Amino acid sequence: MQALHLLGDKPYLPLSTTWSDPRLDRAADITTQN
Amino acid sequence: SKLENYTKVMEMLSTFRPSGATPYHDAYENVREVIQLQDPGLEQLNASPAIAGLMHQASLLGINASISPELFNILTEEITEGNAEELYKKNFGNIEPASLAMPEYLKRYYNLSDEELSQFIGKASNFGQQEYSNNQLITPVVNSSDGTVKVYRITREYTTNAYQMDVELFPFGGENYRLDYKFKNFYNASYLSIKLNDKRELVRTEGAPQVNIEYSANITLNTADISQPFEIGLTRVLPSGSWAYAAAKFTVEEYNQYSFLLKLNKAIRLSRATELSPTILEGIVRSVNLQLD
Amino acid sequence: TPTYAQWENAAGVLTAGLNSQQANTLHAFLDESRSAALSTYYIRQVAK
Amino acid sequence: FNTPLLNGQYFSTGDEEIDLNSGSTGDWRKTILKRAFNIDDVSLFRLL
Repeated sequence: MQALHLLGDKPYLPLSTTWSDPRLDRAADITTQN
Repeated sequence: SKLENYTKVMEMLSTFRPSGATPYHDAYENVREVIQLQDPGLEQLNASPAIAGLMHQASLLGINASISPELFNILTEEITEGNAEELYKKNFGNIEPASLAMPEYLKRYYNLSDEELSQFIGKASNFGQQEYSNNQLITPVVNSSDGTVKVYRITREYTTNAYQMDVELFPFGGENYRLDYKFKNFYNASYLSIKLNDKRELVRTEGAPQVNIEYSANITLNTADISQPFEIGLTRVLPSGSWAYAAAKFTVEEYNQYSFLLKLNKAIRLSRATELSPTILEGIVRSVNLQLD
Repeated sequence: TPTYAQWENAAGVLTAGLNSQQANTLHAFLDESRSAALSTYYIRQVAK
Repeated sequence: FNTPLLNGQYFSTGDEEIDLNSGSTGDWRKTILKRAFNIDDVSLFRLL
């Protein structure tokens, strides 16, 4: 319990989000920086 | 509590519906545990037809499912707009629905696990209304940069050539939507063009949309769009450049969480009482009603 | 519908028939359920 | 008799009168007697 309150509240992480299942072709060009 | 004796306290607790793991009917729990010790599954009860017939089936059987009588009153309740504003008073009391909207507060309130809450929040996209009613759709939306749940009212308003089609809009994320539409009349389009109003073309489809086909599109509508009572203008453009244009406005309103939280409460309490997976319950509820009710 | 006194009477009659081992398990389960219910009620209604 | 406590009621000697008739459906005191003696109502009346 001493280590438990030190760690504190376990973070909640919303399971699905803005990420939209993009194509590998388009993900490649978005990731290709100038 | 101003209660002196133990049984008055347990009577109070048996009906304290506003709290997150009451109502707790102690005599019912004792009876259920004693039965499941002495005759697990009621094999001897069902082997005696006379006793089984002195009971209703749904009464002996509802003692297997661990549904207490007040929990049965909770789950039976006819939740609808026009009573949700006071059934929230009955079922949650004083906790603001804005606080209870936060996933952390609600998970602490039901003492749920993180992965247990996560599947209910996925199910939340089903918890809304499943189809348009009175040209309105009222739905929860995640938009969860902070995890929070927001309920949107979408109000449809047919503006233009409503005899061409029915059109319906169904969000699934922040500025992320499904648009559904279904034609009434046939026009041999060279392509189907669909725009925000007649302005920003959100999708185009080549060829002729057919009658009695429900087409769909994963459109987007942005803040500067959905703050308006925006139109959605669809346009079957024929090879001649003629068109069966038709359109409807869609007002987007932010809305109270009452009817959402009451349905989530029913789902959580039912899943916890019957120790059944939320997927199983969702697969059962659709076999009665096309509305999740 | 059966009133709480009817339920408590049935609970007592049914409990009287159990043996020491089954009574011990029943009491442990009842204590766990009561603890959960009381903790939730205290948090909602009695905590400052 | 007293342990485990049945519905928060403490059993002690008193001047009240307790019925041992099996069909009488007696109060909690009869349930206490049945639990203490580990017998049903009919056998309780037979023992009486």
